[PDB]
Amino acid sequence: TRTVSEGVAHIHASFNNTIVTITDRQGNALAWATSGGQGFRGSRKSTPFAAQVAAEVAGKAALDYGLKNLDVLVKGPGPGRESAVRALGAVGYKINSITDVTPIPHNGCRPPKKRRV
Amino acid sequence: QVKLKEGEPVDVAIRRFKRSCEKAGVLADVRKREFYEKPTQERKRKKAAAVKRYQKKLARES
Amino acid sequence: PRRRVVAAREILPDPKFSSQTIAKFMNHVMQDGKKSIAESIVYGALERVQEKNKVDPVEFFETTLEKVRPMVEVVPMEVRPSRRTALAMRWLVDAAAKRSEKTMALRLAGELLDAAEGKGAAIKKREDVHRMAEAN
RNA sequence: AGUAUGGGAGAGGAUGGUAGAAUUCCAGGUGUAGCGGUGAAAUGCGUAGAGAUCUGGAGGAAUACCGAUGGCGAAGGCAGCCAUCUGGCCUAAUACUGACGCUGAGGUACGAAAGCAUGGGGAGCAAACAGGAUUAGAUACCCUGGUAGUCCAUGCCGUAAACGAUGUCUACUAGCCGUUGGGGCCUUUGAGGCUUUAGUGGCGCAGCUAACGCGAUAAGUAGACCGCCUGGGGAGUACGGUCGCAAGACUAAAACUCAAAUGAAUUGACGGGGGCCCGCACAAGCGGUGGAGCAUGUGGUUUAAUUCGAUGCAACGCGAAGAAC
Repeated sequence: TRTVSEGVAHIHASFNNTIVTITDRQGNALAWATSGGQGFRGSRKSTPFAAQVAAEVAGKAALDYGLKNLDVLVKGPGPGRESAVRALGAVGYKINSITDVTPIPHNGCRPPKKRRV
Repeated sequence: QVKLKEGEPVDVAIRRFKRSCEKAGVLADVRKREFYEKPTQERKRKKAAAVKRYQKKLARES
Repeated sequence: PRRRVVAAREILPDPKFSSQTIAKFMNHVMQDGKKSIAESIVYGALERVQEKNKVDPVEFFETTLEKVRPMVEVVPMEVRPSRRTALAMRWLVDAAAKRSEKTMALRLAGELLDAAEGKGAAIKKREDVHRMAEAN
């Protein structure tokens, strides 16, 4: 129902999944999709193809709200960041600026132990 | 903060952003944050890196 | 191989039409060295298509081949030209085998004419390749 | 060897403030079916609404980039910024004392991590433990949780591959290339080039060594003092003693047993080490076997006998190129 012209895309790309969330500014969610929601169960959730599929679904869902230009933020060292950002242009939005917002501690908490695989 | 100008394509934007992130080296810190490295291992790795650096400098000098 | 590059084996033109494409189609049709049977099958179909539309047998065959030719395999990459034709002939013989008629020559002519209008299992498989290429 | 006066570098120590990033939790908006995790899964979280995203709050611990074969400290060790108290070191020239030195049995001080005592604190991580996997079994490695502890105050413990596996002090003995803190000279305008000193590194002559290697930061040439060794096990063990709240630490044997146990290097062989290379090895194709009936050989079973041999690839239409007598 609500109409907004400028939006923000969030690509949370981990090593096990990728979540593409489309919101307006001031961070109110409008549409989202994940690789788990399109089959791709188990380990296949991390493939770039699944990220592209999720990004297409999210862009088409947001087209109903009617966005034409958006700003993209990618966080996480996932294998699907490039596919997720590419699929939005294929859908038809205008990417005003796309950036990386991964968090880095300034020597804070202690990470878990190393795997002896 | 890769801000695109008027008319670059999406692929050009992606590749330029990838180059910017490669220059920034955030992914190295993210990988380092996955598991805890003990001070012994850290000192050993840095000593090996220093030795390799000094070996490289002499080769580039000659 | 591993070290060498083996040259492709050049096939002689068909002694009746001087058509390497027709010769390759005959080689694809032929089983266990029975060249005469394959020649009869192919020539019968070429004459049948000529009667049922008065068109040149060679040109009509090349046009249908280009219609049933794919463009991509499958990881997407561009299929080299020889494999395109080799894959199109396989589809055209396989699908023609499954029709119901008195002789193989009549089945081949019938499905050549059918594919000339884009109606046939070979073209359907081509659209399947198109779909699964859109998948990647 | 030491003292006074000028200057300099530093994560040296103790106390108290303070800043930003991030994790967890809590409250509230937007929003809706997944999230999480693995080699693949599952346990687990979620429709009384997660995960994602935005705002605010609470608390604990550690200080990205700079960062360095860098620096400081007797060693153990010491990293955000600021203030207070405080130790040592380097550097210039005069002045001053006049051998005041070196080492050091007993003794004494400090001494990582884990551990102990009393009182606090507890975000993350995580012995013990619980569950899910894997496996012939799993008690482990992997996954989901998780208590001591890790943090603070006041004490104890006195051990580490506490290592440069190299006790402290002094003098002498080719060179070449780096780097840190100072002094001096030279250009000539500001950045470079020569020296000298105290540290910290890489090569290398002589010399030394079983060899590997060391080589002005000696494992070279000499001097002073101390500690320690005398085949491998039994054994850093028992007894006695001292210390400790405890865990334990320190000092420290013998009976008995073997003819070896060790160090360095050489040639092979092997590696679920690394490079390079080849082959119908794979990839791309065309036909088969594994399914049916029959022929033939083998195993087994049966029989009076079912003659004997061949047994992964490299035995099984093999000896047998031919059993009705």
